[PDB]
Amino acid sequence: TTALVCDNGSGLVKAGFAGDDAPRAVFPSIVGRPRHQGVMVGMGQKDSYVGDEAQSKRGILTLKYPIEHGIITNWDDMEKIWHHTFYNELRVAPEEHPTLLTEAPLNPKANREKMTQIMFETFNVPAMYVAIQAVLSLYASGRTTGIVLDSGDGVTHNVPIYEGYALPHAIMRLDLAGRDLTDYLMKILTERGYSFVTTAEREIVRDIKEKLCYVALDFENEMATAASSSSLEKSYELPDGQVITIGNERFRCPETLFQPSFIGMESAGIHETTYNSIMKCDIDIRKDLYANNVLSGGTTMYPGIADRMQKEITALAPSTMKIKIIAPPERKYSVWIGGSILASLSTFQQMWISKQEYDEAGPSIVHRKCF
Amino acid sequence: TTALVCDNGSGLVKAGFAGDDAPRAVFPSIVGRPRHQGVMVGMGQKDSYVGDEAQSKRGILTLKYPIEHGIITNWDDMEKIWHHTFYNELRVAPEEHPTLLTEAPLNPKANREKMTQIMFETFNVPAMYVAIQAVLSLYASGRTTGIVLDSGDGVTHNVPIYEGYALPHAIMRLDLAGRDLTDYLMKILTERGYSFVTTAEREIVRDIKEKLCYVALDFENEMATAASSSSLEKSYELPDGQVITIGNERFRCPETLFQPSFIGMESAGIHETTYNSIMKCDIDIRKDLYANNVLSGGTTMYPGIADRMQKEITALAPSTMKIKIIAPPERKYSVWIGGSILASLSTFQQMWISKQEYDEAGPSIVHRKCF
Amino acid sequence: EDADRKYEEVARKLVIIESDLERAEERAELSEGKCAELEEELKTVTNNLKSLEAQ
Amino acid sequence: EDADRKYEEVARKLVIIESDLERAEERAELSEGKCAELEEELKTVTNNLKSLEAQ
Ligand SMILES: Nc1ncnc2c1ncn2[C@@H]1O[C@H](COP(=O)(O)OP(=O)(O)O)[C@@H](O)[C@H]1O
Ligand SMILES: Nc1ncnc2c1ncn2[C@@H]1O[C@H](COP(=O)(O)OP(=O)(O)O)[C@@H](O)[C@H]1O
Repeated sequence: TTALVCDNGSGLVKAGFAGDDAPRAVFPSIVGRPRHQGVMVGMGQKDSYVGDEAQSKRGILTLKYPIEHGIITNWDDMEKIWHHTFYNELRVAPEEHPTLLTEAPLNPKANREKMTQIMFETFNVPAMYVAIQAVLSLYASGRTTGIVLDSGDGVTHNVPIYEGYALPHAIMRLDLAGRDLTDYLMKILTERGYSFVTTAEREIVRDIKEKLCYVALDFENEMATAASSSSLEKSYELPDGQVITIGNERFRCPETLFQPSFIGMESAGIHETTYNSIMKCDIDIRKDLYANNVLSGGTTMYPGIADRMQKEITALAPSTMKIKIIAPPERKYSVWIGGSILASLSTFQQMWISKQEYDEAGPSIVHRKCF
Repeated sequence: TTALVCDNGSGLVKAGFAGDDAPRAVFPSIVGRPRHQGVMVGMGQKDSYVGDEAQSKRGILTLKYPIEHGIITNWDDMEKIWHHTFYNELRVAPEEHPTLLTEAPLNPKANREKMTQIMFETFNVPAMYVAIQAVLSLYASGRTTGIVLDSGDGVTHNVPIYEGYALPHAIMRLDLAGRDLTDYLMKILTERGYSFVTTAEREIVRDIKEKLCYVALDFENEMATAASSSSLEKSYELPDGQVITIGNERFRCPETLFQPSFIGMESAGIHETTYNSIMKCDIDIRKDLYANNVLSGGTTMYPGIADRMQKEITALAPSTMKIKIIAPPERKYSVWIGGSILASLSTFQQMWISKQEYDEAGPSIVHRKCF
Repeated sequence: EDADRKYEEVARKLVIIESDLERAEERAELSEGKCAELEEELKTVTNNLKSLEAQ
Repeated sequence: EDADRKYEEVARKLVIIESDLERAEERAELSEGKCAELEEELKTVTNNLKSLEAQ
């Protein structure tokens, strides 16, 4: 028997089998519904497209995300997403496969409980288990000690771990992520006359961000050089034309991660919440944590983010300490890699939540020692 | 003449005149600054709101406390708070008024030294004195022996006193207090779906705590009760509607006082620290100390805390001793009341630190026998 | 809220006072038993003393 | 109004339990006083008997 590893996240579902090097099914977690009339009789069109199919018909659908900030807010849409993942992208019968799911730290309890209730009643899996994303990042990184910064698409968090013991009082969670960066980039593109208002134009803006944005090493000097020269201007070709020219908002967008006041948040940047989690930990492990600062998730994929975060954390920490930032090239999939590793471990086979345990104890079995 | 009794603490400045029955001015010790830009010209916006004014503009300010755990970290902010207390809340000129200040046991020495230096150079008071927050509680309680547990908002401490002699080697200090209980409640409210992140929603959470939290007599039985029934759930009304309902969380928050492992601290509970401070003292005074447990400060104000503490410390002490817990209804102001009594005493008029004495000896005169 | 706070406070008091009563009764019965042991020990020692008191 | 009812009933129960505990405490005082006197008397009579048997 094999276990499935479904890493949902907020905006990119990626699933596969336990024991592979990568997910075999990566698609956006969107559910589209047609918003126009529909004239051709006999077209036999459907009522809701999910996944990558909804990306080809953006000009006709209104796109919803069923997961806002880690939290699932539309259970019907999420059930559709899971059905698509099981039957159309993977082509497996979920009644004969254990399933490992992930979630972010410090979410509501009903999210997790309703998740397992769905997975047992509707999809009828034999076993299941929910894992923290940062722990799986640390498995895939090849470490057992380090502070992991997992910037996804809805939520960012730090989780310090030492020798396999997680320090729950030092976990930080921040609701600034790729979706907020996309909204900020849409808002500041209007300074040059481009306007993207539709949910289908949000995707165009996301592709722009992924392809052109980067983190500046020195924000003020980059602003000065963009004001003076014109060597930063880069062009992008929309699905039609009118190539858009992007100047300093190439790096003003991801700078929101280090200055969350740009989008009117009160909190501090990711470098500063990382340092604060460190100083929140004990004193005997701070050196190892400084030396094992692990990045993962898609929002950590900008060019220059590792160097920027090292500069900031080095300016913060004492001078006698060597700061190191681990940023693999397969960061975007680290949670899935770690999930596959963990589910393939033979020690883990006693940690699943079997269906009989659930039937006898209710969905409360999930927060129990069966974590 | 008249003397001023200013009880700073951390989280509530409360001042007044010596010889009064209660503080005249009680307001939070916060200093807010506007974090948005301001469009209406002619508003004549000021740049920093101190005190109770800052609580009305929470929505647009960022609030900072200038006192973290007893110690002062922002001397400019503390100077603003003192100026506000003297001129706007009390409306008196500090040139003709001796001032009695208080601090907690076992603080840095420069804290008290610089407090003195400010009170003489900046405000030009004629005299001053710094008292310990637990001795004043014992004054106001009408005792002359007893062990006092003064749990404020930044620091908790025990000070055993017998016949007016304090035993410094048995003084305990614990940095767990109301601010950490507020942070723990902010954290555990998340598991129900409510998120308070701003420094201005910290105040909403503090009001929730004050109004709804209580100490369970038996933690495990109350946990089972909350699991089974739903008679514990009370609802709170946020500043904009959206009533929230909290159940289990009502007694999990102040239980952190008796199990500091909830917030990752290694220390022992309040009851165990009190008992250890007892057993630290001589053997001849332990009976009176058992009979005179005096609680003071705002964090000792939860419903059921006296009963719980008596039960725990009774399980600890030998079975032949009479344990009593002195919990007046005006606990929160005991330090100020005792300070007023002490400053109005006649034998005390020789204990002030005069201004000429200071000009003679420097700020070192404070720790000196002119204490 | 008035009535609710009043009754919850008095219910707290009820639980704590009945708690007091239980172990009060328990330790009372224990003191009674120990007093019975003192009684029987006293009778026996006085019997030994009177029997020895003949000479 | 139901809270008024149950507050009255718990005030009555409160007074009754107070009376029970008060008399139990008086009983504990009398039993411990008898215990003290009886232990002292045992010690004294065992002193007398050990002296007499030492003879
Ligand atoms: N090369 C890249 N540069 C910048 N941002 C990226 C890049 N690739 C992906 N992203 C951002 O990462 C987000 C997806 O992150 P992901 O790892 O899928 O998190 P989740 O799985 O929780 O949705 C997208 O919103 C996208 O904007
Ligand atoms: N009724 C109450 N129940 C629980 N906590 C309270 C209550 N009233 C005040 N507090 C807490 O007490 C703290 C204030 O304590 P205080 O005596 O003012 O210390 P300080 O003067 O050092 O600030 C606040 O953080 C508040 O959360």
